[PDB]
Amino acid sequence: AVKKFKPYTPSRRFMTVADFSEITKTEPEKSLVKPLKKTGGRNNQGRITVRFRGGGHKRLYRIIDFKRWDKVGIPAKVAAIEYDPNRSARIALLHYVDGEKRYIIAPDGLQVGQQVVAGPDAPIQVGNALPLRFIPVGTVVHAVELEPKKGAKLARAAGTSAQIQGREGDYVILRLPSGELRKVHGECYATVGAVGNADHKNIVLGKAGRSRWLGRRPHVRGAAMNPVDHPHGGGEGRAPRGRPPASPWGWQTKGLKTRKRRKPSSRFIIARRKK
Amino acid sequence: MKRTWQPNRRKRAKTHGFRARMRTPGGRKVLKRRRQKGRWRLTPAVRK
RNA sequence: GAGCUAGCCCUGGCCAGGGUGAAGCUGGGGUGAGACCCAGUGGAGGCCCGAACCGGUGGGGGAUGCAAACCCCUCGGAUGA
RNA sequence: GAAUGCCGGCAUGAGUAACGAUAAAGAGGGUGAGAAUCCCUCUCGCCGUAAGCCCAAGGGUUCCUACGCAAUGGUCGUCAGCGUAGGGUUAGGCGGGACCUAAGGUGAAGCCGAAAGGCGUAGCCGAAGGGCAGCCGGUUAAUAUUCCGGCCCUUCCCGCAGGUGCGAUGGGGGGACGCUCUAGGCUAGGGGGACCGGAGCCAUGGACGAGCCCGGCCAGAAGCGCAGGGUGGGAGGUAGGCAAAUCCGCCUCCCAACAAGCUCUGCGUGGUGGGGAAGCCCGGGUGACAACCCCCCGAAGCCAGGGAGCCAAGAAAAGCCUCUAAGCACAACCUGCGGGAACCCGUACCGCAAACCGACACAGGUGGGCGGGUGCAAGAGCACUCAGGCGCGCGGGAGAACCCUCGCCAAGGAACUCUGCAAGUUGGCCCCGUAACUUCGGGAGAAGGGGUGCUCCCUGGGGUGAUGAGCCCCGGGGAGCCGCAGUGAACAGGCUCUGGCGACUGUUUACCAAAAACACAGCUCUCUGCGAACUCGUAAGAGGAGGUAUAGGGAGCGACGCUUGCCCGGUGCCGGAAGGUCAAGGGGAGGGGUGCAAGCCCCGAACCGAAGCCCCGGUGAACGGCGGCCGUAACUAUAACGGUCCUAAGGUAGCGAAAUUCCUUGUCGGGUAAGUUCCGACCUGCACGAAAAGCGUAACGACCGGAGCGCUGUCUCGGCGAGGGACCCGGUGAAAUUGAACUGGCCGUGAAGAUGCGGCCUACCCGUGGCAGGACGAAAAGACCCCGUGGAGCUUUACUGCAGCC
RNA sequence: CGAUGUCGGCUCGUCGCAUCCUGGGGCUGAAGAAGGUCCCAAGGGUUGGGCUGUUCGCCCAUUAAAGCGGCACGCGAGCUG
RNA sequence: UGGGAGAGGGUGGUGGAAUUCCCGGAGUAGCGGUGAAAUGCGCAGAUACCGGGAGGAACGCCGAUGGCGAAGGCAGCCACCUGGUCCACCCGUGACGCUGAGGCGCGAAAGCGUGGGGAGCAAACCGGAUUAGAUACCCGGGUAGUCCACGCCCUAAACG
RNA sequence: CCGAGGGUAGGGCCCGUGACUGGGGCGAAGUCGUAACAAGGUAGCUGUACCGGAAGGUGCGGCUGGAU
Ligand SMILES: CC[C@H]1OC(=O)[C@H](C)[C@@H](O[C@H]2C[C@@](C)(OC)[C@@H](O)[C@H](C)O2)[C@H](C)[C@@H](O[C@@H]2O[C@H](C)C[C@H](N(C)C)[C@H]2O)[C@](C)(O)C[C@@H](C)CN(C)[C@H](C)[C@@H](O)[C@]1(C)O
Ligand SMILES: [Mg+2]
Ligand SMILES: [Mg+2]
Ligand SMILES: [Mg+2]
Ligand SMILES: [Mg+2]
Ligand SMILES: [Mg+2]
Ligand SMILES: [Mg+2]
Ligand SMILES: [Mg+2]
Ligand SMILES: [Mg+2]
Ligand SMILES: [Mg+2]
Ligand SMILES: [Mg+2]
Ligand SMILES: [Mg+2]
Ligand SMILES: [Mg+2]
Ligand SMILES: [Mg+2]
Ligand SMILES: [Mg+2]
Ligand SMILES: [Mg+2]
Ligand SMILES: [Mg+2]
Ligand SMILES: [Mg+2]
Ligand SMILES: [Mg+2]
Ligand SMILES: [Mg+2]
Ligand SMILES: [Mg+2]
Ligand SMILES: [Mg+2]
Ligand SMILES: [Mg+2]
Ligand SMILES: [Mg+2]
Ligand SMILES: [Mg+2]
Ligand SMILES: [Mg+2]
Ligand SMILES: [Mg+2]
Ligand SMILES: [Mg+2]
Ligand SMILES: [Mg+2]
Ligand SMILES: [Mg+2]
Ligand SMILES: [Mg+2]
Ligand SMILES: [Mg+2]
Ligand SMILES: [Mg+2]
Ligand SMILES: [Mg+2]
Ligand SMILES: [Mg+2]
Ligand SMILES: [Mg+2]
Ligand SMILES: [Mg+2]
Ligand SMILES: [Mg+2]
Ligand SMILES: [Mg+2]
Ligand SMILES: [Mg+2]
Ligand SMILES: [Mg+2]
Ligand SMILES: [Mg+2]
Ligand SMILES: [Mg+2]
Ligand SMILES: [Mg+2]
Ligand SMILES: [Mg+2]
Ligand SMILES: [Mg+2]
Ligand SMILES: [Mg+2]
Ligand SMILES: [Mg+2]
Ligand SMILES: [Mg+2]
Ligand SMILES: [Mg+2]
Ligand SMILES: [Mg+2]
Ligand SMILES: [Mg+2]
Ligand SMILES: [Mg+2]
Ligand SMILES: [Mg+2]
Ligand SMILES: [Mg+2]
Ligand SMILES: [Mg+2]
Ligand SMILES: [Mg+2]
Ligand SMILES: [Mg+2]
Ligand SMILES: [Mg+2]
Ligand SMILES: [Mg+2]
Ligand SMILES: [Mg+2]
Ligand SMILES: [Mg+2]
Ligand SMILES: [Mg+2]
Ligand SMILES: [Mg+2]
Ligand SMILES: [Mg+2]
Ligand SMILES: [Mg+2]
Ligand SMILES: [Mg+2]
Ligand SMILES: [Mg+2]
Ligand SMILES: [Mg+2]
Ligand SMILES: [Mg+2]
Ligand SMILES: [Mg+2]
Ligand SMILES: [Mg+2]
Ligand SMILES: [Mg+2]
Ligand SMILES: [Mg+2]
Ligand SMILES: [Mg+2]
Ligand SMILES: [Mg+2]
Ligand SMILES: [Mg+2]
Ligand SMILES: [Mg+2]
Ligand SMILES: [Mg+2]
Ligand SMILES: [Mg+2]
Ligand SMILES: [Mg+2]
Ligand SMILES: [Mg+2]
Ligand SMILES: [Mg+2]
Ligand SMILES: [Mg+2]
Ligand SMILES: [Mg+2]
Ligand SMILES: [Mg+2]
Ligand SMILES: [Mg+2]
Ligand SMILES: [Mg+2]
Ligand SMILES: [Mg+2]
Ligand SMILES: [Mg+2]
Ligand SMILES: [Mg+2]
Ligand SMILES: [Mg+2]
Ligand SMILES: [Mg+2]
Ligand SMILES: [Mg+2]
Ligand SMILES: [Mg+2]
Ligand SMILES: [Mg+2]
Ligand SMILES: [Mg+2]
Ligand SMILES: [Mg+2]
Ligand SMILES: [Mg+2]
Ligand SMILES: [Mg+2]
Ligand SMILES: [Mg+2]
Ligand SMILES: [Mg+2]
Ligand SMILES: [Mg+2]
Ligand SMILES: [Mg+2]
Ligand SMILES: [Mg+2]
Ligand SMILES: [Mg+2]
Ligand SMILES: [Mg+2]
Ligand SMILES: [Mg+2]
Ligand SMILES: [Mg+2]
Ligand SMILES: [Mg+2]
Ligand SMILES: [Mg+2]
Ligand SMILES: [Mg+2]
Ligand SMILES: [Mg+2]
Ligand SMILES: [Mg+2]
Ligand SMILES: [Mg+2]
Ligand SMILES: [Mg+2]
Ligand SMILES: [Mg+2]
Ligand SMILES: [Mg+2]
Ligand SMILES: [Mg+2]
Ligand SMILES: [Mg+2]
Ligand SMILES: [Mg+2]
Ligand SMILES: [Mg+2]
Ligand SMILES: [Mg+2]
Ligand SMILES: [Mg+2]
Ligand SMILES: [Mg+2]
Ligand SMILES: [Mg+2]
Ligand SMILES: [Mg+2]
Ligand SMILES: [Mg+2]
Ligand SMILES: [Mg+2]
Ligand SMILES: [Mg+2]
Ligand SMILES: [Mg+2]
Ligand SMILES: [Mg+2]
Ligand SMILES: [Mg+2]
Ligand SMILES: [Mg+2]
Ligand SMILES: [Mg+2]
Ligand SMILES: [Mg+2]
Ligand SMILES: [Mg+2]
Ligand SMILES: [Mg+2]
Ligand SMILES: [Mg+2]
Ligand SMILES: [Mg+2]
Ligand SMILES: [Mg+2]
Ligand SMILES: [Mg+2]
Ligand SMILES: [Mg+2]
Ligand SMILES: [Mg+2]
Ligand SMILES: [Mg+2]
Ligand SMILES: [Mg+2]
Ligand SMILES: [Mg+2]
Ligand SMILES: [Mg+2]
Ligand SMILES: [Mg+2]
Ligand SMILES: [Mg+2]
Ligand SMILES: [Mg+2]
Ligand SMILES: [Mg+2]
Ligand SMILES: [Mg+2]
Ligand SMILES: [Mg+2]
Ligand SMILES: [Mg+2]
Ligand SMILES: [Mg+2]
Ligand SMILES: [Mg+2]
Ligand SMILES: [Mg+2]
Ligand SMILES: [Mg+2]
Ligand SMILES: [Mg+2]
Ligand SMILES: [Mg+2]
Ligand SMILES: [Mg+2]
Ligand SMILES: [Mg+2]
Ligand SMILES: [Mg+2]
Ligand SMILES: [Mg+2]
Ligand SMILES: [Mg+2]
Ligand SMILES: [Mg+2]
Ligand SMILES: [Mg+2]
Ligand SMILES: [Mg+2]
Ligand SMILES: [Mg+2]
Ligand SMILES: [Mg+2]
Ligand SMILES: [Mg+2]
Ligand SMILES: [Mg+2]
Ligand SMILES: [Mg+2]
Ligand SMILES: [Mg+2]
Ligand SMILES: [Mg+2]
Ligand SMILES: [Mg+2]
Ligand SMILES: [Mg+2]
Ligand SMILES: [Mg+2]
Ligand SMILES: [Mg+2]
Ligand SMILES: [Mg+2]
Ligand SMILES: [Mg+2]
Ligand SMILES: [Mg+2]
Ligand SMILES: [Mg+2]
Ligand SMILES: [Mg+2]
Ligand SMILES: [Mg+2]
Ligand SMILES: [Mg+2]
Ligand SMILES: [Mg+2]
Ligand SMILES: [Mg+2]
Ligand SMILES: [Mg+2]
Ligand SMILES: [Mg+2]
Ligand SMILES: [Mg+2]
Ligand SMILES: [Mg+2]
Ligand SMILES: [Mg+2]
Ligand SMILES: [Mg+2]
Ligand SMILES: [Mg+2]
Ligand SMILES: [Mg+2]
Ligand SMILES: [Mg+2]
Ligand SMILES: [Mg+2]
Ligand SMILES: [Mg+2]
Ligand SMILES: [Mg+2]
Ligand SMILES: [Mg+2]
Ligand SMILES: [Mg+2]
Ligand SMILES: [Mg+2]
Ligand SMILES: [Mg+2]
Ligand SMILES: [Mg+2]
Ligand SMILES: [Mg+2]
Ligand SMILES: [Mg+2]
Ligand SMILES: [Mg+2]
Ligand SMILES: [Mg+2]
Ligand SMILES: [Mg+2]
Ligand SMILES: [Mg+2]
Ligand SMILES: [Mg+2]
Ligand SMILES: [Mg+2]
Ligand SMILES: [Mg+2]
Ligand SMILES: [Mg+2]
Ligand SMILES: [Mg+2]
Ligand SMILES: [Mg+2]
Ligand SMILES: [Mg+2]
Ligand SMILES: [Mg+2]
Ligand SMILES: [Mg+2]
Ligand SMILES: [Mg+2]
Ligand SMILES: [Mg+2]
Ligand SMILES: [Mg+2]
Ligand SMILES: [Mg+2]
Ligand SMILES: [Mg+2]
Ligand SMILES: [Mg+2]
Ligand SMILES: [Mg+2]
Ligand SMILES: [Mg+2]
Ligand SMILES: [Mg+2]
Ligand SMILES: [Mg+2]
Ligand SMILES: [Mg+2]
Ligand SMILES: [Mg+2]
Ligand SMILES: [Mg+2]
Ligand SMILES: [Mg+2]
Ligand SMILES: [Mg+2]
Ligand SMILES: [Mg+2]
Ligand SMILES: [Mg+2]
Ligand SMILES: [Mg+2]
Ligand SMILES: [Mg+2]
Ligand SMILES: [Mg+2]
Ligand SMILES: [Mg+2]
Ligand SMILES: [Mg+2]
Ligand SMILES: [Mg+2]
Ligand SMILES: [Mg+2]
Ligand SMILES: [Mg+2]
Ligand SMILES: [Mg+2]
Ligand SMILES: [Mg+2]
Ligand SMILES: [Mg+2]
Ligand SMILES: [Mg+2]
């Protein structure tokens, strides 16, 4: 559920907030946060390399466990579900019977109080992580690794998930969130379930100030610039594009495919994304 | 109205100072040239 | 050469007083249970009026200037991008 | 002798403009060669959320005293931020360093680059952030938390006593955090006192008084008191916190738990040390053996790391505490006490300014703290005023035109004008009241009106007391009084109706444009499977992102409502293992040079041979495009209908003389006495039209139109008055410009607009205040325009390259 | 072209006369009154509004009349813009 | 109290046939479609056949002139939660009843909003035919929609 | 004091009227086609939705008031 506002200001008419209902703890585990060094979009030369970034709210980075095969067999209790400003998913604090504490991204349906575990022998229940070859075909999973022991790479955003669709040799066939059909090694880990906070995509930002809180500086159209700035610059009064629509750098931006053609991973991608 | 010279000793020393010149091919050529011209000061004096 | 200016990064600081009165909560009403309604409480907001502060709308002055952009009157924002 | 030449000197304009805020001066006394200008006294005015006080930048002796006045000072000068000289800045506790990390910078290891160099985990550096021990008073011409005085405190070293498994750059805890709102209790600061202390005063009609005037505190170890912050205790298990661990984490059990306990801070008190007014008298003396008390108001400050709520989810590292490892356990550490030790740099003065940034003693710019009182609803607003500081470094007259800033105006009331430009009007608070429309918030301070002072009387609730008096905050009712007028001064919306554009708050051409432009939430297309795409870089490395398709990049459109048609022939993009074309390379029929020869060397056909292009499809919120002619209906007119040429296809819905309409002031209607504008219609749309979006839309706008009401010197149409200039006298004294000048009018002439030529007319010599018609007046080697085989920015299916990609 | 500032308005005029009015005339298809047309005449006079940047023009209400031209399409070291 | 029948409703699961698409094989000169045709698809290897996979929707036979519901309407199968109704006993209450303006709830399909999903079908649309013409009927394509969740809409030859 | 009413301001209801515009009825002597009544030459009707010179068409679902 997403929360609306009465229109007692022009911007509150449309503004919506997350309901934050799943959140049981309002402070991060101190041993698990580090400062997040804001960049402004500038690289190590001082140069803007990603436009329109900067000036968002201060954040601490919560250390997330994207491995979990780190601790095979050691169960843990779901102690809390917390807010994480560095991602759309919520995070879940785990208390291992080890006494070690860790964050994972909170799956849909996770319950504070329940227990989860990782390993080849783990039950097929929401919150547990297994190598891909031990999860039944048809199971929806998230936090999927792409290569063994390299870290969960796929299906990490709010409400996303991948589905297992078959097996073939050492690999298992996944349907990624994008709809792509891809081979992933069977030894890659995944966590059964879908990522939570699925209402994330129904948030209406509401005003320009809200993008600013998120670190998004105003984006300015090429058409509003001059020929020294952008292919769409200049013209007297308003102008149509007057050429194939292009980026600030001249490459075409309405259909031009851009994945590198001789890329080794193409052997493992069965079907390009649909839609 | 606010003008262009707003003196600041740390800024002066860190920007035009002797050590800043020495760290850099172009800066050592400034010192070499000013020495060759016989300048009395090779670098702005800043109080510290 | 970024001690002016533009953007960003780190760390500090500032914004008189007044006005409006969102959610929620409590009580009452209502119903099979509800929705909802009323009152109180509450104190939200690129909300309102207005100083500091930030501006520079219209007019007047100035025009070998007090000033290589100033002055008076008026005017915009003033918890926020 | 000329180059708007160059350097210098000196003229002209000219005793002219000006002398830098209109906060303001007058007199007496003194000094001196000289005094509007220096010192002193009295009077007057100005600032007082500052124009007063303190701190940080920056400045660098400008500070204090003596002696000076050539120059500097917009005049003067005896004076000075000026000249000469002498003096002046005192710290274990204030700030910085011998502590910590932030961005960033640097950088063992490592990586990269023709060279120079670029990067880079650790580490190091880096502060106005973290951490750390001093308060009050006195003293100097000039320093003071630094000297002195009183009362306090920190670290290091050594020793003594007691206690303990001591020991770290390693483990852990803590340090450690947002925004808005906010409780309790305090303090700062303030108001009052018929009480306490005090030199005195009785004026001019009254008052010897519960009179007037003045003051009535500051710091303070331990202890104690009030108020707060922080913190659960024990045992057992233990596989996690890259070794170890008794610590921390996890599990269980017992007790304690909104109590307490322990601990820490604030405030009060506190041995003790200080301070101490008006007035009088020559900074000091006196007041004075000063008194030093009660009531009230009360922070944004303190307790603090308090509490709640919210989403955008809010540094690090050390000090500190705890754990153990080597080790070492006669040590080491902890606690108490004692003695000793305790370095370097800054410290003057200015500091919203005459000492900083602006060439100037420049109406400009400059971060933090304190910033009293009364009244006005509040307040840091406004008026006055305290402490404190000033009167702005040319003056004296005069009383013209004109200019500036200001005040008022008969009758009219927008008739002004591009426009009510400007200026009036309105104006705070309380009460009554308030429309279309609406996204149900709003529109709204709609509009419109009523009240507002003072006196007496009665009374209501809150705060503090105590539950009462007193004080204080918010009120209420009745009866009266005065004036032209009661937010009596200062600060404080004119309003309404209706269109265009943009939804909205925001942003912008620093210094001619603030807008309808940019942005914006939101909508759609598209790219991207993660060593992502994309961006910067030769690279390494970075950003993206410590993110992962509910994500990230690119593009257009721009809240929201209802919508977004047809054309894929061309261009783009996407798909297509066929076919055609296709480079290097492969192949080697055949041919050539040379040699006596084996041989060496060269040319070279078929055939094989990628991307790209051709070709086949798809694709519009991709670039874009979206017809013409003839005929036809009981009068006319028109044409639902038919025919025909062309096209890739012929503009759908909606809107339309429009931010678009040439003809054009189209025509009709509305408003007006009169309407090229405005509003409403019509549709022959020169030349609207659907995300360079179409048509609407409440609310919003220093946007741009049109109308009305109110009110006015905008105007009829001008008048008077004020001050600052202008004018006269004393002081100081520029500027552009200038071929030289002994520089009149007409009609002619002249390179075609003559003071300068001809004819004629007119005219004694020289100034001062004024006005601008001429000197084709000044300024700027015309921006327009052209020319130059001049330049530069920008575009593209111009040429030719390059990067990048294939 | 080493610069001769431009429309329109305002202000301030002055001139020409091919005269709009007022004065004097002849002819008339001049009864009168009112006109028409031409001649003489430049002394003075020649309104206020709505629209539009406008000049011009149209219109409202008046008038004896609501003249037309020149003066760098008079006049920006006079103003406006 | 004791029994019954039933596509009554709601939720979670789950099975098979078929269609379409994708991959592998095998194969070649057409397939498709109609009254007859053409557009279309097919030597860039279609149709027909075999194997594998994905995905959505609807449930063949049973099935009836049947059953249930107040109406709309409900059909594979399993479970859970839940409504109405019939019978037998004649045991309990003692007229507690009938109707019902307003009210409230439910209400096929289409349609709307926000998400998802999308095989087949198919308004709009494009093309081929038919025809005097053919903005149709028929044929080849084709987007909303049809499906799920939640919220609206409240209509009907909502009929016996 | 109250007070006829006058004045200022803002609302509500009704009537008349208005450039232009929407459809309706009647007229009939026209133009276009032929949607319905027969299986009306695509059974009809229907709610809704989208479309078309027009009657209408199509989709989805419903009714028989459908011939054979
Ligand atoms: C406001 C102060 C300024 O003074 C002005 O603005 C004047 C009103 C300006 O005038 C303004 C306003 C305006 C309307 O003047 C007519 C405009 O056209 C010009 C460009 O500038 C002048 C008349 C222009 O001089 C005009 O240059 C035109 C191109 C041609 C014209 N011709 C008539 C010869 C000539 O007078 C000029 C070129 O600006 C002057 C030039 C010599 C020097 N300027 C550079 C100076 C520094 C000015 O900035 C200034 C003194 O500070
Ligand atoms: Mg909302
Ligand atoms: Mg709300
Ligand atoms: Mg709500
Ligand atoms: Mg709004
Ligand atoms: Mg919420
Ligand atoms: Mg949540
Ligand atoms: Mg939730
Ligand atoms: Mg926090
Ligand atoms: Mg990080
Ligand atoms: Mg980072
Ligand atoms: Mg760096
Ligand atoms: Mg760098
Ligand atoms: Mg970018
Ligand atoms: Mg950026
Ligand atoms: Mg989160
Ligand atoms: Mg969310
Ligand atoms: Mg959104
Ligand atoms: Mg953010
Ligand atoms: Mg964006
Ligand atoms: Mg933009
Ligand atoms: Mg532009
Ligand atoms: Mg550039
Ligand atoms: Mg370019
Ligand atoms: Mg370009
Ligand atoms: Mg362009
Ligand atoms: Mg253009
Ligand atoms: Mg343009
Ligand atoms: Mg433009
Ligand atoms: Mg254009
Ligand atoms: Mg443009
Ligand atoms: Mg634009
Ligand atoms: Mg263009
Ligand atoms: Mg375009
Ligand atoms: Mg083009
Ligand atoms: Mg891979
Ligand atoms: Mg500065
Ligand atoms: Mg300096
Ligand atoms: Mg400095
Ligand atoms: Mg500094
Ligand atoms: Mg600096
Ligand atoms: Mg230096
Ligand atoms: Mg020098
Ligand atoms: Mg020397
Ligand atoms: Mg130097
Ligand atoms: Mg540099
Ligand atoms: Mg700077
Ligand atoms: Mg900070
Ligand atoms: Mg503020
Ligand atoms: Mg309230
Ligand atoms: Mg609450
Ligand atoms: Mg605001
Ligand atoms: Mg406001
Ligand atoms: Mg201004
Ligand atoms: Mg004004
Ligand atoms: Mg004025
Ligand atoms: Mg100027
Ligand atoms: Mg000013
Ligand atoms: Mg001013
Ligand atoms: Mg104002
Ligand atoms: Mg305001
Ligand atoms: Mg405010
Ligand atoms: Mg704001
Ligand atoms: Mg010569
Ligand atoms: Mg010269
Ligand atoms: Mg000269
Ligand atoms: Mg010269
Ligand atoms: Mg010279
Ligand atoms: Mg001379
Ligand atoms: Mg002169
Ligand atoms: Mg002069
Ligand atoms: Mg001057
Ligand atoms: Mg003044
Ligand atoms: Mg003197
Ligand atoms: Mg003198
Ligand atoms: Mg004096
Ligand atoms: Mg200096
Ligand atoms: Mg001193
Ligand atoms: Mg002197
Ligand atoms: Mg002198
Ligand atoms: Mg001097
Ligand atoms: Mg001076
Ligand atoms: Mg002397
Ligand atoms: Mg001086
Ligand atoms: Mg001395
Ligand atoms: Mg000391
Ligand atoms: Mg030392
Ligand atoms: Mg520090
Ligand atoms: Mg102290
Ligand atoms: Mg001293
Ligand atoms: Mg932290
Ligand atoms: Mg901090
Ligand atoms: Mg804030
Ligand atoms: Mg007080
Ligand atoms: Mg207390
Ligand atoms: Mg253990
Ligand atoms: Mg004393
Ligand atoms: Mg004494
Ligand atoms: Mg405050
Ligand atoms: Mg959020
Ligand atoms: Mg760090
Ligand atoms: Mg040992
Ligand atoms: Mg101990
Ligand atoms: Mg030392
Ligand atoms: Mg020193
Ligand atoms: Mg000092
Ligand atoms: Mg100032
Ligand atoms: Mg100086
Ligand atoms: Mg200057
Ligand atoms: Mg300068
Ligand atoms: Mg001065
Ligand atoms: Mg100054
Ligand atoms: Mg004070
Ligand atoms: Mg007031
Ligand atoms: Mg007030
Ligand atoms: Mg004010
Ligand atoms: Mg006072
Ligand atoms: Mg003065
Ligand atoms: Mg005079
Ligand atoms: Mg008057
Ligand atoms: Mg009027
Ligand atoms: Mg009037
Ligand atoms: Mg106007
Ligand atoms: Mg007022
Ligand atoms: Mg109204
Ligand atoms: Mg409303
Ligand atoms: Mg609102
Ligand atoms: Mg009012
Ligand atoms: Mg209004
Ligand atoms: Mg009185
Ligand atoms: Mg008065
Ligand atoms: Mg005043
Ligand atoms: Mg106001
Ligand atoms: Mg209105
Ligand atoms: Mg218009
Ligand atoms: Mg609009
Ligand atoms: Mg706007
Ligand atoms: Mg705009
Ligand atoms: Mg809008
Ligand atoms: Mg918008
Ligand atoms: Mg906006
Ligand atoms: Mg604002
Ligand atoms: Mg500008
Ligand atoms: Mg400019
Ligand atoms: Mg400029
Ligand atoms: Mg400039
Ligand atoms: Mg500029
Ligand atoms: Mg301006
Ligand atoms: Mg501007
Ligand atoms: Mg503005
Ligand atoms: Mg915009
Ligand atoms: Mg939109
Ligand atoms: Mg690059
Ligand atoms: Mg890297
Ligand atoms: Mg990265
Ligand atoms: Mg990163
Ligand atoms: Mg990402
Ligand atoms: Mg925009
Ligand atoms: Mg609407
Ligand atoms: Mg069309
Ligand atoms: Mg096309
Ligand atoms: Mg194409
Ligand atoms: Mg093209
Ligand atoms: Mg031979
Ligand atoms: Mg579309
Ligand atoms: Mg084309
Ligand atoms: Mg286009
Ligand atoms: Mg006819
Ligand atoms: Mg057209
Ligand atoms: Mg039209
Ligand atoms: Mg229009
Ligand atoms: Mg047009
Ligand atoms: Mg034209
Ligand atoms: Mg026109
Ligand atoms: Mg026109
Ligand atoms: Mg007209
Ligand atoms: Mg107009
Ligand atoms: Mg106009
Ligand atoms: Mg027409
Ligand atoms: Mg565009
Ligand atoms: Mg446009
Ligand atoms: Mg609007
Ligand atoms: Mg505006
Ligand atoms: Mg006047
Ligand atoms: Mg007067
Ligand atoms: Mg006067
Ligand atoms: Mg005067
Ligand atoms: Mg005067
Ligand atoms: Mg005289
Ligand atoms: Mg001469
Ligand atoms: Mg001439
Ligand atoms: Mg001449
Ligand atoms: Mg002549
Ligand atoms: Mg002459
Ligand atoms: Mg001569
Ligand atoms: Mg001669
Ligand atoms: Mg002569
Ligand atoms: Mg003469
Ligand atoms: Mg003379
Ligand atoms: Mg003249
Ligand atoms: Mg002149
Ligand atoms: Mg002359
Ligand atoms: Mg002249
Ligand atoms: Mg001239
Ligand atoms: Mg030149
Ligand atoms: Mg030239
Ligand atoms: Mg030129
Ligand atoms: Mg020039
Ligand atoms: Mg030319
Ligand atoms: Mg040429
Ligand atoms: Mg030539
Ligand atoms: Mg040339
Ligand atoms: Mg060029
Ligand atoms: Mg590329
Ligand atoms: Mg010229
Ligand atoms: Mg010249
Ligand atoms: Mg010139
Ligand atoms: Mg007659
Ligand atoms: Mg005659
Ligand atoms: Mg005359
Ligand atoms: Mg005359
Ligand atoms: Mg005209
Ligand atoms: Mg006309
Ligand atoms: Mg008459
Ligand atoms: Mg007459
Ligand atoms: Mg003329
Ligand atoms: Mg002419
Ligand atoms: Mg002309
Ligand atoms: Mg002129
Ligand atoms: Mg001018
Ligand atoms: Mg003019
Ligand atoms: Mg002239
Ligand atoms: Mg004008
Ligand atoms: Mg073949
Ligand atoms: Mg059957
Ligand atoms: Mg019985
Ligand atoms: Mg329904
Ligand atoms: Mg539907
Ligand atoms: Mg036809
Ligand atoms: Mg549709
Ligand atoms: Mg749709
Ligand atoms: Mg039936
Ligand atoms: Mg009356
Ligand atoms: Mg028929
Ligand atoms: Mg039929
Ligand atoms: Mg139609
Ligand atoms: Mg038609
Ligand atoms: Mg159809
Ligand atoms: Mg039915
Ligand atoms: Mg029948």
